[PDB]
Amino acid sequence: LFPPKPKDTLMISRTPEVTCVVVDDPEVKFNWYVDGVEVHNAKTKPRETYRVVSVLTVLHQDWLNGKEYECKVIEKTISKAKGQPREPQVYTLPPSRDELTKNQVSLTCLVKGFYPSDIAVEWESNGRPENNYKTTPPVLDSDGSFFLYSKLTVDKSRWQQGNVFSCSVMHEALHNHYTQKSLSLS
Amino acid sequence: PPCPAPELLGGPSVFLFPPKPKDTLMISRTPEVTCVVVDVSHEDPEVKFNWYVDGVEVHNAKTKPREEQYNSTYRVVSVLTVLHQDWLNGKEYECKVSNKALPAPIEKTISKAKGQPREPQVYTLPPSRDELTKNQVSLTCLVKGFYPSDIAVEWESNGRPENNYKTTPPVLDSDGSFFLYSKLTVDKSRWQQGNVFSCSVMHEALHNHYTQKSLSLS
Ligand SMILES: *[C@@H]1O[C@H](CO[C@@H]2O[C@@H](C)[C@@H](O)[C@@H](O)[C@@H]2O)[C@@H](O[C@@H]2O[C@H](CO)[C@@H](O[C@@H]3O[C@H](CO[C@H]4O[C@H](CO)[C@@H](O)[C@H](O)[C@@H]4O[C@@H]4O[C@H](CO)[C@@H](O)[C@H](O)[C@H]4NC(C)=O)[C@@H](O)[C@H](O[C@H]4O[C@H](CO)[C@@H](O)[C@H](O)[C@@H]4O[C@@H]4O[C@H](CO)[C@@H](O)[C@H](O)[C@H]4NC(C)=O)[C@@H]3O)[C@H](O)[C@H]2NC(C)=O)[C@H](O)[C@H]1NC(C)=O
Ligand SMILES: [K+]
Repeated sequence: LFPPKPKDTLMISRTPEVTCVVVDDPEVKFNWYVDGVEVHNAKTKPRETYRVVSVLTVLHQDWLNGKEYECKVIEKTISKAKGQPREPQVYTLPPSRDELTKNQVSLTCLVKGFYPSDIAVEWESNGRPENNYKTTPPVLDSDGSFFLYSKLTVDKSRWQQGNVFSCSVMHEALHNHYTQKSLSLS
Repeated sequence: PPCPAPELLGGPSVFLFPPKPKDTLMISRTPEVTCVVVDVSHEDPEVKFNWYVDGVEVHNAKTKPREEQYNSTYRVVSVLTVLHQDWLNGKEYECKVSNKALPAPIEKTISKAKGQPREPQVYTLPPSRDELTKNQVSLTCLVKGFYPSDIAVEWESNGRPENNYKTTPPVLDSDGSFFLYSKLTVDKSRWQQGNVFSCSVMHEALHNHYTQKSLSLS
């Protein structure tokens, strides 16, 4: 079993789903038990050795409250990490002086000290999303928490102006499951 | 009432491993291609290694002693020392293992990433204006636009290495290259005292396979 994408579980915009994957007789049996009670609102994807995948749509309040989901083929149970939540520290980093010589600069967002690793980072400017950005996977730090970096690449002309860029971070331990930190030239 | 011997119904598995990226780029270390054979049946423990470098057989390998694991099985490792020039040019290395418990000999091959190299751009980033409140500040090193992913990152201060750092794995960027970050955590007192820290990056596409960028308080 595989957990849903952290944004699907922390944002009401996308529908989260728990995915059961079987790799390596094409008849298979999937029995989904949500918190003990058997549910029959799951759909199994077509097969394609062959691999059969079963998907059960979960509710945002259901997953975020840590209710357990069981896939019965083999019996596997998955849920949110039971560790004590830690609030992410969000800091923005301007491009280096040595990078200003190039035509595009890299705006850096450090998101440190959060738990669990389930998180989602996005970049936005003037209310519109940004296209050219990538974010590292969460990295286990020394104190048992997690950190990551998010790199937004914009044209230097936008940075050379007074344009304002903001780092959007979404974590379970955040107020309203959402926070922002801005970054601009001055 | 002791249970009987383990079943071990199957065959020995083999896993080939490339040399460490640091050893392949620094003249102070010896790079090795490692051929590990696991699940060696105790009834038939003899293993035979045939090393092939791009087709031509090599006979300059060393085999480490057997190691019996907690699951009562053996582990036979054979190591082949490689030349820095040969690995960096993309030479293929083939390990051929032969055992009585294997129906046909298992063969694995490892080599350097074949793409057109890209030179990394290294930038150091000082702690954020908000982070100076804490007793420890984060020193950030951005390494972007390099291919292949095999790379080595370290930190250093006053000619001595800095150990308390963490580096993210390589992340595929939009242009087919890679980027990553390395976070060095130091006491705000050391950062305020004007000490100079350095991010050292080791990549095959760099000049002399090495570069440094320093960082100090303004
Ligand atoms: C009996 O037990 C032993 C060992 O267990 C020991 O005792 C128990 C009690 C525990 O305490 C264990 O911790 C302890 O080790 C069993 O032997 C194990 O067998 C499994 C597989 O059955 C092996 O897993 C493989 O792991 C490799 C990478 O492993 C690294 O990390 C290990 C620690 O996590 C470390 O011990 C390894 O040595 C190795 O670390 C490397 O070490 C070398 C030193 O020689 C060093 O040079 C390297 O730098 C270093 N590297 C790193 C990163 O640390 C993993 O890569 C394998 O996965 C491949 O294969 C899978 C298919 O089985 C697949 O699912 C994976 O995705 C991956 O797929 C491959 O990907 C490559 C990528 O290019 C691709 O080319 C391939 O085509 C693709 N497919 C294949 C088939 O390769 C794999 O998971 C353990 O390493 C091994 N432990 C050993 C040898 O110590 C034994 O099986 C048990 N037997 C029984 C009967 O129970
Ligand atoms: K040499």
